Order: sequence, then structure tokens, then C-alpha cells
Amino acid sequence: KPDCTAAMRDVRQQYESVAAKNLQEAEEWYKSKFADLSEAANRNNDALRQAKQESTEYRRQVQSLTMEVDALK
Amino acid sequence: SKPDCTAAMRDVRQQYESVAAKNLQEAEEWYKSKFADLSEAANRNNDALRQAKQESTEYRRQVQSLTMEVDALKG
Repeated sequence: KPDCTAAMRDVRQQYESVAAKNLQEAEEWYKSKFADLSEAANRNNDALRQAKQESTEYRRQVQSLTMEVDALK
Repeated sequence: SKPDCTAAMRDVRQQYESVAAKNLQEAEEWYKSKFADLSEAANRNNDALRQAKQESTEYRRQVQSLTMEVDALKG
């Protein structure tokens, strides 16, 4: 009479393969949603880099015109 | 008593149920954690952009006012 260790090993393995495919399909879903939320989060990457640069440019312009007016007054 | 591994096989299925559910939970938590981080980051970007724009709105008006001061002063 078997001690059932062979039966236990076969059961573990069966449940191990199937559970792994279920996990994988679940991760594939999470990764697809990640890609989506990442696009969204970076939608305005460029517009932000340029708005920041545009702000610096304007500050310096304002400051220089401020100094011109003072030189004139 | 007849050979029968029914009960041992079932204890094995139940033990691996917990394992599987554990790994599925580990993944859910890791991904939900990244999903909230991307939400935080998007809002941060959107508010950074807005404040940037308002800066330039303000400066633009100043450029206009000052350019005319300059003009009136030079003659």
C-alpha cells in the first residue's frame, strides 16, 4: 500500500502549473493597465518642459525691462 | 482498510490554495501601489503645468505694461 506521497506530489504539481497560468494572466492584465496609466501620467511631458522654460524666459524679460525703465527714470 | 489517498490529496490542495492566493495578493498589492503612484504623479504634473502657465500669464501682462513705459520714456 502506497504511503500517498506519490499522489501528494502529483496533486501539488498539477495545482502548481494551473495556478501559475492564472497568476500570469492576472499580471498581463496589470501590466496593460500600467502602460495605460503611464501614458496618461506622461501625456503632458512636453508641454510641461516648455511651460517651465517659457516661465524662466519671461521672468528674465520682465527683469530686463524693469532695469530699462529704471535707467530711463 | 483499503488504500485511499483522498484525504491527503485534499489537504495538499487546500495548502496550495493558500499559496496561490498569497502570490495573487502579493501581485495585486504591488500593482495597486504603482497605480496610485502614477495617479499622484499625473496630478503633480498637471498642477505643475497649471502653475507654470499662470506665471507666464502674469509675466506677459508685465512685459506689455513695461514695453509701453519704455516707449513713453524714450520719447
